[PDB]
Amino acid sequence: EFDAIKIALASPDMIRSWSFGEVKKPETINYRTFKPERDGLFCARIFGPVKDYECLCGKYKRLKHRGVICEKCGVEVTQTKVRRERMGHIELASPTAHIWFLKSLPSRIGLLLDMPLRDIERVLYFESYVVIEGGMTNLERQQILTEEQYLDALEEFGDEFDAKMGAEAIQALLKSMDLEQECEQLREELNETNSETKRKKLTKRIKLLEAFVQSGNKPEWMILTVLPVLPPDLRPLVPLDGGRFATSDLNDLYRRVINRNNRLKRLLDLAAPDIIVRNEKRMLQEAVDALLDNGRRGRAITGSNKRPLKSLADMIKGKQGRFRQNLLGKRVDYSGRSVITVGPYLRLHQCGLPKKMALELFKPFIYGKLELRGLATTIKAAKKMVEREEAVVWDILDEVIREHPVLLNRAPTLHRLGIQAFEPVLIEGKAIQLHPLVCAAYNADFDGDQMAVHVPLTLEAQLEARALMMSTNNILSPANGEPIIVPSQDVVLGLYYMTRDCVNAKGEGMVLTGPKEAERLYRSGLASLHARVKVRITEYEKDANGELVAKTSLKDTTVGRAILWMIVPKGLPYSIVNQALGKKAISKMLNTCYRILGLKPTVIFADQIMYTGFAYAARSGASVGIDDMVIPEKKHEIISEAEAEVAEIQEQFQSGLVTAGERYNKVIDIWAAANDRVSKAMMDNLQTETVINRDGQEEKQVSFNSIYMMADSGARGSAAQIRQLAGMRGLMAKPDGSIIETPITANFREGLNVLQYFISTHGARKGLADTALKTANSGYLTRRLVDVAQDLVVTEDDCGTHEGIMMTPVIEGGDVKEPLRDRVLGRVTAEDVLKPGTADILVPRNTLLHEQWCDLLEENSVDAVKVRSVVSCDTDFGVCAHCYGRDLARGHIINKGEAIGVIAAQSIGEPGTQLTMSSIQVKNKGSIKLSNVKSVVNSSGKLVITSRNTELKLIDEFGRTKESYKVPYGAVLAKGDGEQVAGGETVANWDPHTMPVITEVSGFVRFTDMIDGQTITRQTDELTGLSSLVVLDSAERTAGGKDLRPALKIVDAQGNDVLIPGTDMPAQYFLPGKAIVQLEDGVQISSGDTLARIPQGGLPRVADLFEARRPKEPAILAEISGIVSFGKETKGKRRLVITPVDGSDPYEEMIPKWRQLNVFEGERVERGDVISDGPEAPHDILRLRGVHAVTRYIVNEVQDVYRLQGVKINDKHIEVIVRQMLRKATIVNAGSSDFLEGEQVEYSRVKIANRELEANGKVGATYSRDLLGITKASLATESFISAASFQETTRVLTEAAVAGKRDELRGLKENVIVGRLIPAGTGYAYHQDRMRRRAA
Amino acid sequence: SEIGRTTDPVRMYMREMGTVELLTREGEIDIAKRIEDGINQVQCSVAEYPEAITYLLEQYDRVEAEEARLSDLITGFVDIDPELAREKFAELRAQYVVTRDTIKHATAQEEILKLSEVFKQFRLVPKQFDYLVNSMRVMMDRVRTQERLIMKLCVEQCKMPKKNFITLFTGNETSDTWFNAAIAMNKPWSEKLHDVSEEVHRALQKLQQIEEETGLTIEQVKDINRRMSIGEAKARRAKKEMVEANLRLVISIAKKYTNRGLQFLDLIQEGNIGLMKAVDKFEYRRGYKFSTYATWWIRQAITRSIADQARTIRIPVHMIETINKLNRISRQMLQEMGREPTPEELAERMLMPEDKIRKVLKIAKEPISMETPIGDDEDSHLGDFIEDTTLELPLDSATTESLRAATHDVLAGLTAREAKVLRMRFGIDMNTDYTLEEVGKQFDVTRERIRQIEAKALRKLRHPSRSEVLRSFLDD
Amino acid sequence: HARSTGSYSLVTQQPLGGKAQFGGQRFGEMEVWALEAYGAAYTLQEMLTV
DNA sequence: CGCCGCGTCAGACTGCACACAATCTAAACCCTCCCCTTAGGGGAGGGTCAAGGC
RNA sequence: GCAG
DNA sequence: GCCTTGACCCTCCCCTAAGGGGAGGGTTTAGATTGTGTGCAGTCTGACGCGGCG
Ligand SMILES: [Mg+2]
Ligand SMILES: [Mg+2]
Ligand SMILES: [Zn+2]
Ligand SMILES: [Zn+2]
Repeated sequence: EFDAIKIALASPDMIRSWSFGEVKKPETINYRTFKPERDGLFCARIFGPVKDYECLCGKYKRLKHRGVICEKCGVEVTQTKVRRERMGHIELASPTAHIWFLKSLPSRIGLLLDMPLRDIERVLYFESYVVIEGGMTNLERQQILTEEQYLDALEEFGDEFDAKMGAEAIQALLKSMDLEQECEQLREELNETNSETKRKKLTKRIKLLEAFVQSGNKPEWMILTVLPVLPPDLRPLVPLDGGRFATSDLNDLYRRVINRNNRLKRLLDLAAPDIIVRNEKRMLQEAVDALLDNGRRGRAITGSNKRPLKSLADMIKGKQGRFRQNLLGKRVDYSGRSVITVGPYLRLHQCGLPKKMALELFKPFIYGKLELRGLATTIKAAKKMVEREEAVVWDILDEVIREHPVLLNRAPTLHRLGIQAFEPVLIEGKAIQLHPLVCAAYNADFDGDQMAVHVPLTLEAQLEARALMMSTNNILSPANGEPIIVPSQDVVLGLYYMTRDCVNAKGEGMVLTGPKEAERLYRSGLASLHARVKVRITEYEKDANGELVAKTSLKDTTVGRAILWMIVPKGLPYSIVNQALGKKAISKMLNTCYRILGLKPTVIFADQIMYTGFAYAARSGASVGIDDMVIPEKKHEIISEAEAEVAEIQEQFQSGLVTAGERYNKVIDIWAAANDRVSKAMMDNLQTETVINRDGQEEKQVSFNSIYMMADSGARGSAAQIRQLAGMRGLMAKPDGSIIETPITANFREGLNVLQYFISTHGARKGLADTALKTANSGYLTRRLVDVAQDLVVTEDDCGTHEGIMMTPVIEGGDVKEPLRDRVLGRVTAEDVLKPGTADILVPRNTLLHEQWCDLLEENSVDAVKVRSVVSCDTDFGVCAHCYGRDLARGHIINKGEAIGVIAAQSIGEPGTQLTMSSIQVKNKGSIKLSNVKSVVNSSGKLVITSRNTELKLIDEFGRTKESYKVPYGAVLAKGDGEQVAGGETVANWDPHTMPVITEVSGFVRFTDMIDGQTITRQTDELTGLSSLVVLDSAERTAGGKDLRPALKIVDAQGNDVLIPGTDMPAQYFLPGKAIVQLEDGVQISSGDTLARIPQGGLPRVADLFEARRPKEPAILAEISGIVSFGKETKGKRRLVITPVDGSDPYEEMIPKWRQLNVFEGERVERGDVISDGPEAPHDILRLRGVHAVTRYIVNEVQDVYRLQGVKINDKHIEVIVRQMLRKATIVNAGSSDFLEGEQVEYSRVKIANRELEANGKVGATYSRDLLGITKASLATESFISAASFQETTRVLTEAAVAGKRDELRGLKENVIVGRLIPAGTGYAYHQDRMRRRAA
Repeated sequence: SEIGRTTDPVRMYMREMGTVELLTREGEIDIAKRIEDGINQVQCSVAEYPEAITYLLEQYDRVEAEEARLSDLITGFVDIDPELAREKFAELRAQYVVTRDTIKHATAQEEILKLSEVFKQFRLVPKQFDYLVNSMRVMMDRVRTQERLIMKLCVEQCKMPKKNFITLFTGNETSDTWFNAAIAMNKPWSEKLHDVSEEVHRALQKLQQIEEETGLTIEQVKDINRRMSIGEAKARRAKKEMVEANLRLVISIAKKYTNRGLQFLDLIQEGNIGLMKAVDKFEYRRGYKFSTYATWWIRQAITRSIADQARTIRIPVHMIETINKLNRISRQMLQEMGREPTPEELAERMLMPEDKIRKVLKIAKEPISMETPIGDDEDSHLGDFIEDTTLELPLDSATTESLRAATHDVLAGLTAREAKVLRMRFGIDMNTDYTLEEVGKQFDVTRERIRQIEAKALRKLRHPSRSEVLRSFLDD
Repeated sequence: HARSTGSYSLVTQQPLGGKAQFGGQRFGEMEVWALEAYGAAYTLQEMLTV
């Protein structure tokens, strides 16, 4: 029908062309007979007939004569739905500024006239004049005049010049300007001055002027001379049941505009004194400004409630506007809702739908089959038959739901498994019966949860529910790859109890022919379920060709593992059940079945697991009694000893030897030690308390305690809760976080007394309120992420790019937090990864690294794989399927057409409700390695680094790194470079409370302008016995050597300048103040000894990572690689210079001196070196270190938050959001192109422009890619419909209007808004057909 | 000063209004004297146009035979009975007949001022006075745009010096001897000019009717129209000085009407309009202060606007007054009876029939916003509980299409002639139904045969052979 | 609650709100994202239009 | 040219139940236009009923 | 006010 | 069966005589009064941008 959507300003002729007549009267309807009044806000003549094919006076009543205009009253004879479409117009007696183009910052009328908003507002509110043209006079154009200046300059200059006031004046200014002359003058005034922000203001105004020239928009259309009147069926005046009426607030606002307009026309016809007409013009300006956007200028107009009126802008804006309440989500027919309840007899693909809901959701289907099968002569007869609920409509209803899936949905739909299709099974209750295994996906418990049912109507929707959304297709999680249809509390306890072993259980040691004999024994009562026996197990291995080969062996098992083997699919090893199966073992069993045998056997396996776990959990009778919480008998002794210790610390505090601070700290630590001693005693008494007999001799085993079986199975609870049931429940924290010095020594099996319970509630209400107020914090992050990524679809198969990120296992200090396999499983390699023995390609270049390839990579010791990412993908408008990698939810490469942006945003934002609100010790063996190696040997034979970016890694004997630390500059290293150590071998030593000045070369001390008294205070202390010096700080010295900074130089005993190796420039130590100098002039110092010493998370973290929020104290970085130098210090903001080797040297800084600078003068730096220290800003990382650097920074800093809370999200999902943040670029050199310098363009635009330029040999634009946080990148899309439905609708709509934008409906929000197929998924084929039949 | 610190329109109005100091008892008299001086100045100027006083004299000749009354033409006399006005019109008639026969020119130029200052005695009504002034206004405005198009008849020919063209045009005005020297100039412009000297003729001579129609020539009545503008712009800036100085009276009155459905500024704007009327209708010679009259007019304008434009569905002023009377009666009965009066006893406290009071009580309610939060939830509004009641249910749409199909079946189970008679007799598959005579004219057959056809077809369709598909559409 | 067809809202023609007015469930913004995350374009297009 | 004040812009999703707002003032004249009063008449527009011939 |  | 044909017949709209009754609109009111007041809300924090301003 239409290929795009164009927005623009409305000409007054365009407005008079929408309208069907002028609204001259505020009359809404007549009060006695409620017919609409003539020329009113509800007019049958303007806006069309109020009844279908019927004139208002009733002279013409049928559709015989349709389209005729009754000559008695001019209402047409047509459908009444034309009252939803026919606008009218109010012809304003005086012009009136459009508030959206006057007030929405930056003011477009202010930005156009180059006139500040306060002067414009003083002109239009009839406070000042403005000279719309001067002529041959000293008054320039925009010069505002107050009253008296105009009054005198009248008779000095006659009527030569013209000045006006009010919106008539602003319209005369906007009409009287020449846009191209202004923009060319702005360009020549741009090429004159290099002031950065003045050039930016000029470029803002230039882009505005050229946007007014490109589009057909005239400036003076930002001033309303005709107002449009919304059709009356969208601002309805409707009779309520009680004889009263209910109206829209727009009728009030339009009514007020019309009243003030008509009174203005009367005041103009009476020739009122000008005070009165100015007051009426101010009031009409106010009333139009209140109609368009209420409460933007000054005070809202409240009507009859002291509650503000809902204007035209409030209809389309906000959480209650059209865009979000009615266009992006809507109420839906064929939908029901009910409480969910278990029904564990079900299969994985079916739900239980009550008959009373299915009879109503499927009513047209039943009417169809009732007439088709001849059981009803008429659809009215069928309606009566299903109302009577005759016995044949239940057979028809069993027929029409047969293979017809339904969508079940639980809100909040945090991720795409919140809607799943199930085949219905008609049940008799009123509760939906939800198969248990899917509950973990829905986050559903049966404590009052309700789910909504939706019916797929067409055949395409029925096949998408069958093929895309059925619950037997969603057994893997789209976030991590891990199974999401996984057994839980009751199933895992049944399967854990089944697969355990008792020591002397009944029927032990017998030999069994197979799993069937085990089941016969156990059902006969002749063998316990835990009797360790010898059973002959036949198991099948998948051969290398793909077929199954048998093997048969007497395994040492229990009876229960044998019984459980009967449900295991064939291609699986017996070792998968020959262990005590907790939650993680069953989840791995299901994952193994999925990767070996595929989806179809895994679904049958999962249902069999559920049935057998439920059954054998019932057989055990695993119950919780009060004797199951066994409290250790050493608890009272541990607590009495801890009380003795704290009383000792207290009576020591009476002896004053300790401050209240360390008293409190030590009391906390000697209660925390008591809490851990109690917890260890409890758990050791609990976990093996079964001591039972074999052949008379006692022997301890794992406990069969119910509390311990539930904690140990992973069924429910953890040791942290068993701690509070049976140990002590420990130290609590006050509401302000400071923890209470005496703990709750009691647990829930005993009583908490009243005071301990009060202290308990202190933190319990904090946790509950945190839960209540962080869901709104997480849902908003999710919304921002979906709206920044909604339009990312896999559109290609291979972009042919060779770049990619170097995936390494993450190692924070001395432990791997994530191995290489977890970070490269499923990605596509970008270069040939080869063995540590070079030139033997282990894995070819473009392979998907599935589990086989990761097992091959782990057989070798490969520690880094360069792998394809989405930030590095060449595809413009989309991503290729190879750069993305694996579909996490299917386990194959991703299909072309997948909406990976919404999957990535939901996978990041769904766990968001689980988040909140020195020397180096080597841990185990390996070859020491260093990076950024610049080393010297100290006096004692150690190594000391001359660098600040050196870090100490540990290569293992296989070639991989197993830990990595970061050493400060000049740390003394007890073990040299490339040596082996063992566990506990402290290598690097330093002290953090001060920083040394490392000796460059061995030589003698001399003072380069280090003047006695001018640059130091001489100090004498007795503890070491030696005299020493302190270098003077800023505010404590004289004029002189505060400006000329003190230095120390190296001179030998002969009086010669000694040099640094390789370079013969003078080697100096430029010392800043606050330094401790305890060496004397003429002492021999070997290179490596100190010359002077100078002393020194949660959900908001993720939010302000993805929002790219600049940290408060940013680590300063080194822009260009060069040598550091200093300018004017002691200014309050010092100046730093970097001197490149072969580049333009002077590069300045405004470093405030109140932060310690962390580099020295003589050495070099490079791009990305931290001059100062602090939390790094991602914009700086992007500008200096690259794109892949800010990608690695963001994924590491977000996975740091998600890995504390044990949440497993993939990194594709953060790389997708990062790619959508790196979506703009800034032209630095315009090239042979149409982009201006310094203006921000879409990145793919400049990339395809450069591609077509370099295709024809010409030079292309050079750009600097920019990092925009997810909000500023959501509002900077190329689509005003996406950006206007996200948030800040007024800014997006005014900017798009004055620019005359055009929305080509490319993403998913624009195609959901207009009711079209989304271009992703099964609607991807249709959009490709649409773009292959309209471009050709 | 304080400019730029507020955006509130009421603060701006008050601040700008307060710059005008009030008037004393003798200030209003001075301003009213200036107003009446302006209007008698425009009177004495238009008395120079004699057809004006001839019109007024023939108006009195209409009053002779009772075409009007005296109060419609004259409201008084300054220097009301018909006794004095007879000799008054004799005074003006004697001056007119003595001014008629004199043609001279200093001899005939004092007689006109004698006419004007004998005519000054007439305190005219606004009707006649407005009639004369807009009549002479339209007269010289048409001949004056005629003079302006005589000037811009040169702009279509050339661009020309007007400062040399103004010295010629005035004073001859019966001939082209002023236009004859234009070719004595013979700069290129005055070439083109003379070739349109024919199509200027019918313009340049036709004001020669008015040169003898008013008795005057166009430069005399030009100065008369100029002094007319001086007089009326003198009165206009004097009424403005009395309106602007009483703008606090409007606010003192309009604060008493505040919360009755209009904003404060709407009320004071309507009061300003009423005050401008009060200034137009004020007579200081009554010896009353301006406040006493202006209050009446301001109250009228303000209450009238509250009656007109304070309600969404407008009720008339008669029903507004009935509702106000009912509310006052009801708040008296509530104070007396100690409870709300039921409409039955409210019908005996008033003297209206009881159903009239019941419908008056049904009228007064104001429409609720469709955005009122229900229960103050502010996430559920009144407007999303209101269903669309004009739609037809898709079961009824499916029923209508099924009925159309069944009617098609049944009508195809008939002959073409009977099916045509039934498809024209009702509107089936047509845009209209027809009378027996129209269907008969379609078949060149008189109406009763068409009636017989349609009857027998209905008889066939009533049979149990064709009616079991149709009878299912009638709900039992 | 269950509804196949029913009464529709006045200004915008969508189903009415609650089970007192025979309802219609809100297919909110998050459920639309959940259908965009599968490729269910046709199910979504019928939730929006018909 | 860097800084402080001020304005603007956001702030989870489904569901039930409940339920709005509540004060706030003129009268006496006149005019036109519409509909009503009895006991049926008059006529246009449009069906209907026995009769007769084709 | 409440439910998850 | 296909037609006509004069005679009936129904509903509906307007009309009667001399005003009644009301709705809905206009208009003037002449002692003199000459600046809005809620016993208001103000009570939300954090990020960002822009503009006076030293
Ligand atoms: Mg729950
Ligand atoms: Mg509530
Ligand atoms: Zn009509
Ligand atoms: Zn790619």
